[PDB]
Amino acid sequence: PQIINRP
Amino acid sequence: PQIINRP
Amino acid sequence: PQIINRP
Amino acid sequence: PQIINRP
Amino acid sequence: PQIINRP
Amino acid sequence: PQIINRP
Amino acid sequence: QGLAQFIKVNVTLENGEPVFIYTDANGQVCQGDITVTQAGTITYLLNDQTLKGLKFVGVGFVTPFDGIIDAVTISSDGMLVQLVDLDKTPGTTAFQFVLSNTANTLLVLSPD
Amino acid sequence: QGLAQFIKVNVTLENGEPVFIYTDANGQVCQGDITVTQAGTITYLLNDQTLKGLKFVGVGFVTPFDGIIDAVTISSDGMLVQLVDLDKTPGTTAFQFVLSNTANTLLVLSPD
Amino acid sequence: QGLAQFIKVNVTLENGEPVFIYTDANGQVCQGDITVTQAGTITYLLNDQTLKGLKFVGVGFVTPFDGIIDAVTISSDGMLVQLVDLDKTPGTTAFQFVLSNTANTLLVLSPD
Amino acid sequence: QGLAQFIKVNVTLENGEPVFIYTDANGQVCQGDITVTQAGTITYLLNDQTLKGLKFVGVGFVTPFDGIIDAVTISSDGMLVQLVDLDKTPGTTAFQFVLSNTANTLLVLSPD
Amino acid sequence: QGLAQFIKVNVTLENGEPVFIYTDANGQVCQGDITVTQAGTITYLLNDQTLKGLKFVGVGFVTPFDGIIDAVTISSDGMLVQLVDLDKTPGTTAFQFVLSNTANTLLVLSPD
Amino acid sequence: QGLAQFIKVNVTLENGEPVFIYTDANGQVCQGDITVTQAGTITYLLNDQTLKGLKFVGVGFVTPFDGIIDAVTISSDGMLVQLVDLDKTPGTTAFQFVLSNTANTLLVLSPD
Repeated sequence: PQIINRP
Repeated sequence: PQIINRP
Repeated sequence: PQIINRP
Repeated sequence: PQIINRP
Repeated sequence: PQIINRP
Repeated sequence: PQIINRP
Repeated sequence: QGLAQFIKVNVTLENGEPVFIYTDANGQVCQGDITVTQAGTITYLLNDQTLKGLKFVGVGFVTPFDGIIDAVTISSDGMLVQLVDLDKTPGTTAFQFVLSNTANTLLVLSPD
Repeated sequence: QGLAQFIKVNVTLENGEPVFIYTDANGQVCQGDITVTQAGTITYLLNDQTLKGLKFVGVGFVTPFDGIIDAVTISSDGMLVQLVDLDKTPGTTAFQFVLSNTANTLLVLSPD
Repeated sequence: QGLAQFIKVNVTLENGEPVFIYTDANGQVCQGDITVTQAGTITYLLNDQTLKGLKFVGVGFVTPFDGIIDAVTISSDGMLVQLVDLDKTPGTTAFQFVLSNTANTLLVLSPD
Repeated sequence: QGLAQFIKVNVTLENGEPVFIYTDANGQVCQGDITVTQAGTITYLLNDQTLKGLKFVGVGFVTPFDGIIDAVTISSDGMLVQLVDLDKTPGTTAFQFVLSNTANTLLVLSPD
Repeated sequence: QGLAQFIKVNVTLENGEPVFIYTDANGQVCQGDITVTQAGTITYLLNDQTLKGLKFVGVGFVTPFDGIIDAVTISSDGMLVQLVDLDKTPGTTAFQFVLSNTANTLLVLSPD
Repeated sequence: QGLAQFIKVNVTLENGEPVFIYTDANGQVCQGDITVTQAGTITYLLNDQTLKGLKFVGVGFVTPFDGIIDAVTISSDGMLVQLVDLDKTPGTTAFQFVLSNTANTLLVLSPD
């Protein structure tokens, strides 16, 4: 799968 | 340490 | 990589 | 348990 | 090594 | 067993 | 404080090979993708329905130094892996689950 | 979704023996105790300042079947342990951290 | 030469939780405490009567650097731990047994 | 008798991430692909030039039950993996190398 | 390129103790000895007929630094060990197989 | 109660290969042989003077089911192995120490 980080 | 569960 | 088996 | 050393 | 048991 | 190397 | 997200990793066999189906906390099929909007954890629970004795051995990354995931932890029985994501570095990473099996000595990978 | 809580486990040496000091996400000293009000995770990060090569090996419980904690996961470098708490069973559990060290072959326990 | 002492660690379940009962070479219940008057070893044999697949993983000490016990050794099947005590440093130490179980991923501790 | 083929797995860092370059017994760059025309083995030697303490942990397959590779063996220092291929089942399989690293707790995968 | 040789390690019990019988790719009994005339591998497959849960743990040498064998690899299920022999150093080495068993915590050695 | 006997396993390199020299509690060279006249333990301490990073991995027996030794325990740092001998079965057994090394992936055996 994919992890997207929005800080 | 201690864990307290409040469900 | 890829392994191709030719028996 | 407890270990007591008497040398 | 060798262990010899004499019971 | 034994391995013999002849280079 | 952060958020804790929970995904179930269902593995079935189809035509003799593994198929990974992710489910969310609602029981819905999903892609197992997570958007992280603050520091927290992602927990993946294995539900092996293959009869091949699958166990997580870790989580694999082609770009392991990209800083998106800080760490991976694994349970001793291989049924859980957890990701720590402190969400300081923005961007996207992809990974594959890595599993052992009891049928042979090859490791098993999710396709994506 | 659940909550993710983060505690730092600082270990120092005083009079030649380990002292465990817990810090929270604010940098405050605390007891490392957590109240769980919904399903989630607790993450403990090791900060070993002892020079004795400490690494987590797990989390030990005198009442391991009480259902308060569902599972423990550990990182491969022994620097993190995480607890999964689904908060279905009400009540209280106590545990001690278990660590290996490079000075000798004895395991190390937190005092409580 | 030294002395070799042998204690059996019986573990039963009472109200769903483990109870540790130590027996000596006479079959008498005891506290599992040992007084060491010369260099030697202490051998603890696990008798797991819990059905929870207990195995020793080590022996934990809150004061692991006190020099009372020199070393711990463990069998590959987790059924035995042995302590080496060279009895050079006088004094008292306390420890708890650390065990894995097959029901969950939490480690098990003796209460004292 | 079978044939034994030898591939070197060179890993370098480019823009802070691993790059896998396979070399053959002539020192030529190749894709690390092997055609198997009789029963035998394939040996992959790790040459880690990343400074990230890479070690093989295994060889991962999305179709691990396809019978193309019979088994994987690994050296205790993680510098070698070997594949046994008895070349009874015709066809093609793809795999990715799986590696641990000393910088973090994420596993490393070759891209293909 | 090199050669890949395959020996089956049959272990039976006679008078309550293990007996090692090597077979070659023709099904003939042999001594399990290999003459190496170019770089290659030797693969040993365990056929445990003892009921004692034997698994390879490695291959032991009284002269481990003699350069005859470059490396040993082992499968995760303990059913295969493979030797890498680059056949650069001429001469002879002897080794014994090392196995674990499920009856007790003693390791098992082939007699030669 | 039983007796506890202590032997030091000194390993040096001579002509590039290991040499095992046993010493007793008096500092005398001996063969490392033990006569057991009641139930007890034998403790072997590794003194590696080879620079090859030796560690005990176990104790190997060609006749592992002969009942002379009941069990083997090993310390987590590989510096100690201990034998439990309950001295119920009369007779003689021989064994070889099994060690890992950091120079290569071959296991090391004492010659007898």
